[PDB]
Amino acid sequence: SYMLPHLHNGWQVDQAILSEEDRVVVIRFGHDWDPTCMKMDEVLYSIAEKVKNFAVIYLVDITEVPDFNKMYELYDPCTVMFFFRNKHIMIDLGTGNNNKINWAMEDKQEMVDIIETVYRGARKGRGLVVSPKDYSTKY
Amino acid sequence: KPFLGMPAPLGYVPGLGRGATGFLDKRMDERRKERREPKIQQQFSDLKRKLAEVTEEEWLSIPEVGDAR
Amino acid sequence: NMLNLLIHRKNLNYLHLDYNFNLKPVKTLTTKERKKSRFGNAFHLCREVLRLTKLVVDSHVQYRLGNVDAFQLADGLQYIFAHVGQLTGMYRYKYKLMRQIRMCKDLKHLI
Amino acid sequence: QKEDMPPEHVRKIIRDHGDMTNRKFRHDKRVYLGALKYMPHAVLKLLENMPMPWEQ
Repeated sequence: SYMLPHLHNGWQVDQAILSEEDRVVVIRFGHDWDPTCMKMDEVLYSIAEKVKNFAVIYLVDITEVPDFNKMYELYDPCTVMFFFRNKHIMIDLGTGNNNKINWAMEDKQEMVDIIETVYRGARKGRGLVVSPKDYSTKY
Repeated sequence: KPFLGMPAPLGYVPGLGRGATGFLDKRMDERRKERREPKIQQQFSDLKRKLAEVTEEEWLSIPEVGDAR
Repeated sequence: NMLNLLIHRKNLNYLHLDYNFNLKPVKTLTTKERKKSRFGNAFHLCREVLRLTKLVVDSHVQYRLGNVDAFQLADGLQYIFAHVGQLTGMYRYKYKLMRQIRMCKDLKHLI
Repeated sequence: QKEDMPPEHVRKIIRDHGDMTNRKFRHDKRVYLGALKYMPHAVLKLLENMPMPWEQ
């Protein structure tokens, strides 16, 4: 967890989305105490190095910055939200909400595919992508 | 991570700048009153006290980066 | 009045409450409105309990004016208590309500 | 002892304070929410005193 940095103001969130031109900006929105927001914080931290060349990761806490709760509508322990060139990206995991991510993904590998898929599709301006594995059943 | 370092906003709202898209009291208190009227750390913590002893020279001379596989 | 005052604090003018405690909304609520309007069973529960009392009281009111009947009134009251699941909707928000519903079914059979 | 009002005193008070939102019923606002756990209580006392079918 101490690998991955944290964002302590909503102004750290916004500049961080802007200044990274060439890579995804992946953010976990959720709060330290949570059962499920700790688990994801692991599965990302392990992956963050492998992917440094196309994706950048950060951590944010709903309690630290609540400014973003209404606009993106944040419910539940945590939401993974992908950004490329200020454009909110979007993917269908078969789960019935195409915005963000909720459920906890299981393998390191299946997580890297999703990041890679989003980036590759995203690079072409495509706003939707399809997660190869569709965990509607899972979540 | 240069921005991470800096620390100052303009007195600015987060949503707007990026270009964001969303996809008597005393009496009450009195009334209220009239009504009122971890494991891991425990396991370890005990070890952590154990550490206290160690000298500052030893803290320095600690081997640094050993790979065994 | 209490429930409407609560609603007013939200400022949700579109949502309206009629005199038989039916909540009517003029238009669909944006996502932000939907979030903010989310509430516990008690508002729904409070509203439905008041609806029950209004049924009872109105029966006596008609009774004062003669609409209610020494016999019709009594039958109405029995009807109301046996038809609460079918008169309110409480169970929607809290299923365990089923416990009352089943009791009313059984009393309906008995009586 | 809090000797009780005759009858009309409460009828007028309520009639005066009818509007749901009052700038003035301002310390009823904070206070009113605090005394919100006794509604249900009122209902119980109302219901248990229904008039019976032989009483006008």
